Amino acid sequence: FWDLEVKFTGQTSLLGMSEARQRGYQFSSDPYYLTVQASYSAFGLNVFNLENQRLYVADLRLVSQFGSPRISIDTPMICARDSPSCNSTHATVLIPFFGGVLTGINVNSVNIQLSSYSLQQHGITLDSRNGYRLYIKRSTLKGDRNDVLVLTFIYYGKTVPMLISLVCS
Amino acid sequence: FWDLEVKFTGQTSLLGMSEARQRGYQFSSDPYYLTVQASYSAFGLNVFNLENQRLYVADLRLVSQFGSPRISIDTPMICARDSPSCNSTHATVLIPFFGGVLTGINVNSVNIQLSSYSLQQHGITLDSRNGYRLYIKRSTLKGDRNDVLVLTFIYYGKTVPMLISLVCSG
Amino acid sequence: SFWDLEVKFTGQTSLLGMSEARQRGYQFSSDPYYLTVQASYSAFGLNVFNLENQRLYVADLRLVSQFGSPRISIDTPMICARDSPSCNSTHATVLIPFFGGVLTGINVNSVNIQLSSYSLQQHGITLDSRNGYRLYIKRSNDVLVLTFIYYGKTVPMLISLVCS
Amino acid sequence: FWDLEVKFTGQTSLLGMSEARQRGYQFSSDPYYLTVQASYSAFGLNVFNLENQRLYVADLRLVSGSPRISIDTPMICARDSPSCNSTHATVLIPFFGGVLTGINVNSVNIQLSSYSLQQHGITLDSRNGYRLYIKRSTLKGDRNDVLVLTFIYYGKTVPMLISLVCSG
Amino acid sequence: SVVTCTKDSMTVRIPRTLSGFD
Amino acid sequence: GSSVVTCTKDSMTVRIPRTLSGFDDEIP
Amino acid sequence: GSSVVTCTKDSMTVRIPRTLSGFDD
Amino acid sequence: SVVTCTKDSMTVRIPRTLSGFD
Ligand SMILES: *[C@@H]1O[C@H](CO)[C@@H](O[C@@H]2O[C@H](CO)[C@@H](O)[C@H](O)[C@H]2NC(C)=O)[C@H](O)[C@H]1NC(C)=O
Ligand SMILES: *[C@@H]1O[C@H](CO)[C@@H](O)[C@H](O)[C@H]1NC(C)=O
Ligand SMILES: *[C@@H]1O[C@H](CO)[C@@H](O)[C@H](O)[C@H]1NC(C)=O
Ligand SMILES: *[C@@H]1O[C@H](CO)[C@@H](O)[C@H](O)[C@H]1NC(C)=O
Repeated sequence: FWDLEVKFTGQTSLLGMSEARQRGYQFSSDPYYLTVQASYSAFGLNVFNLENQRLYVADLRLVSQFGSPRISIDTPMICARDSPSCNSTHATVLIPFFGGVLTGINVNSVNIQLSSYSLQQHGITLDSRNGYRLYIKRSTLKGDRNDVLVLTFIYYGKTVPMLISLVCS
Repeated sequence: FWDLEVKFTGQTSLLGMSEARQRGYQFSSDPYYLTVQASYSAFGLNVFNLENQRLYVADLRLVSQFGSPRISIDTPMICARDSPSCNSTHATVLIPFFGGVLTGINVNSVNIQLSSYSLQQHGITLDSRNGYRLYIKRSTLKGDRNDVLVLTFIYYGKTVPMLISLVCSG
Repeated sequence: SFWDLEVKFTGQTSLLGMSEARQRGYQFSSDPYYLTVQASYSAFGLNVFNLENQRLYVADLRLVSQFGSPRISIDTPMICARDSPSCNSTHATVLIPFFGGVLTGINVNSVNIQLSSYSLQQHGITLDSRNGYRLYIKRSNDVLVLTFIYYGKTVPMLISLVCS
Repeated sequence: FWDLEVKFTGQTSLLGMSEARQRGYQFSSDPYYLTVQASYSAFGLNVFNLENQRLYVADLRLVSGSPRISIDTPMICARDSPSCNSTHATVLIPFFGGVLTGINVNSVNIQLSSYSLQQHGITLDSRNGYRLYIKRSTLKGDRNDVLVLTFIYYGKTVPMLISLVCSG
Repeated sequence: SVVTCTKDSMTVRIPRTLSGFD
Repeated sequence: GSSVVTCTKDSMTVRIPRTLSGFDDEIP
Repeated sequence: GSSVVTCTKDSMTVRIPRTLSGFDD
Repeated sequence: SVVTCTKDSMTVRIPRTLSGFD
C-alpha cells in the first residue's frame, strides 16, 4: 500500500495506515483520486500563528510499500484555519512567515497579478513586514458561502495551493 | 530573533516571545548565555507522577526567526519538582518511567560510574525495576544548601542533565 | 517538462530536464498504461562493471516531477547484463558482478523459481556466489529475469536467453 | 564534536567530521566564524544544469552533546556563471526549488521591479529558469565585479555570491 | 492538487494516473 | 514489461505502470 | 560546552552558551 | 550567512555567538 512519512520537528517518521487513522489522518480511494485528509488534531502538525489566525502546516509524503516501482508523493498541507477575520468593510487573511512564499492569489477562479496596482484594483492590500497580511475588500466578493481564496506558496520545494472560503466567522 | 516551539501531544506550537511569555515561558538576554525559564504551569508541559513525586517535561526547541542562518536548539526541560523526599537519614529521588533513560549520576560535582559498587561508594542505592528510585545517604551528603544531584537522561535521543538541589522538599 | 530525470553518479546527483536527458542519451515514451524510461548504453551517469567479458550497466535513476502540490518521485533504477549469456557448449553462462544489489529472485520463462515446487538444479541452473553471481545454464525465444534488491528497490532484470 | 547531515537522493545521511573531510567537505573555526567549505566534487551534491551551466546544491546541516544544536548551512552556487559574449555577461540559474527574492549587483539592491531592472541594464527571463542578461559595461571589468542572488530555499534565506568574471 | 481547508479538516485529493511525457 | 528492466543489445527499458494503487480501502 | 536543566520547586531553567563549539578546538 | 562561489569551492561562514531575544 502507501505509508505516510511525516517530517516533524526536523525528523522523518514513517506511519502505517492504522497508526495514522488512529492519529487523525484519513485515507480514501476514488476512481480518479487518492484522497488524504488530516484533522487539525492530527499527529505531526506544526501550528504557526499570526495575530489570532492560525496556520497549520503538515509536511507529508505518501511512500509506496511496494519497492519495485518505488513511488514517493509529497502531499504537504498548509491551512489558515481561522482565516478570514472580517470587519465592517474588509476581510483580513493573516499568514505568518512559515516557510512558504506567496506566489499567486486566486479569488473565485481569478488569478490576480501581484502588481500593487492590480491588487489594489482587486481591493487587496498586502503587508510583508511580519508574515503576509491580506486585507480583502468585502464589496468585490459575491455573497456568502460563494467566495474562495487560493493562496499559492512555494513550501520547501513544493507548490502548495491553499483553498479557503472567505466567510466571516 | 528566536521563537519557542512547544511540542505537545503530537503537534508543535510556534510561539513568538510575547505569546510564549503569555503562555508561561520566559526569555532573557545575557552576554554569556541564552536563558529560557518556564513555570510548572507553562503551556505544553508533560506531567508524570511517581508516588509523591512529579516529573514535568517540556519538549522545547528554540527556532530562529531570522532566516539567513537557520538554527534550531533542542532545549528540553525535565524536572522532578517534588524531589527529594527525605525521611531521616535517606534522601529519595523517584522518577517514573517517562521514556527518558537514566544515563548519568552526578552528586556534588562528582560524576559516578553507573555500577553498584561505585554508586554505593558515593552513598547511592539505585533501583530501576519499578521506575528509577535512588536512595542516597544523607550521612554522605554535606547537609547544606549546596547538596546537588544531576541525572542525565536520554530523552528521545536528547541529552538532558537535570539539576535538582538535594535539600528535602518537605 | 513534466518530469526530471535524477541520475546518481560519482556519489552525486544531477537533476536533468526532459530535453537535457534526451540530449544525454535517455529516451522517454508514454503509453496509456505505462510510463516508459529507456537508457542507451552510452547514456550519462551509467555505472559499468566487468567480470569476464560480460558487462553490468547500473543506472541509479529517479524521475522527479516539476509539478506543484504533488511532487512525485519514482525510483526507476536499471540493471542490465548486456553481454549475457556466453555460450560455448552444454552451458550458457550469465555473469553478474558484485555491485551492491542482492539477488532475490530468478525467473526463467514465466516460472518463478522461488515459488516453484522444483529446485534451481532441477531447472538446470548452477549458481556460484563467492565472487559474483555465476549462472551455468545447460544449452540443451526463452527469457531470463533476475530480480535484485538494490538500495531498497526491487529491480527485475529481464534478458533473453539467446547465445551471443 | 559536530556531524554533517547530507540530504541526497531523498534520504539524509549523517557524516562524522573525519568522514566528511574525507568525502570532500572542510571545517574551520576562527574566533568569529565557523567555516564550512565544499568542493564541487564533495559527497552528496545535487547538481542542476541550464545549457552547460551547473548549479550545485548542498543541503547540509551541522548537528552536535547536551546542547544539541542543528544549523542549516545550504550552499547554492552557479559554478559556470556568467558565460559572456562581446556585449553581455549571461547568468543562467536552473530551477532547483529555490525562490528568487533578491538581486544585488555590486552592492546595489534593485528590489526586483522588471521596469527598474530594464532601466538598470538587466534583462530577466523566467521562462526556462532565471536568465540574467547583464551589460558588461555596467560591470567594472575587474575582480571586484559581484552578483548576489537571494533565494528562499526550504525556509532559509540563501544569498549566492558569484563573481561576474566571464566563465572559464 | 489543492489543499482544502475547512474549520475541521485539511483535505487533498491526488489523481491516480501519472502524467505522460509527450 | 511491468516495473521490470528489459535489457537489449543496445538499450535498457523500464515500464512504470501509470495507475497508482490504493491504501486499505480497495484491497486491504 | 554544556546545558543543564536547573530545577526548583517553582521553575525550570536552562542556560545555553551563546558561543558555538568549534570544529577542532 | 552568505554563500561564496568561486571557480573551485562553495564556502559559508556562520557566526559562533548566538543572537539574543527581542
Ligand atoms: C477594517 O480593517 C482594515 C485593515 O485594518 C482597515 O483598512 C485600513 O484602515 C487604515 C486606518 O485604520 C487606513 O489607513 C488604510 O488605508 C485602510 N486600508 C488598508 C490598510 O488596506 C479598515 O478601515 C477597517 N474598517 C473598519 C474598522 O471599519
Ligand atoms: C527511610 O527511607 C529509606 C529509603 O528511602 C528506607 O530504606 C528506610 O528504611 C527509611 N527509614 C525508616 C523506615 O526508618
Ligand atoms: C563450456 O563451459 C562450461 C562452463 O564451465 C564447462 O563446464 C564446459 O566444459 C565447457 N565446454 C566446452 C566444450 O568448452
Ligand atoms: C550577446 O548575448 C546577448 C544575450 O541575449 C544578446 O542579446 C546579444 O545579441 C549577444 N551579442 C552577440 C551574439 O554578438
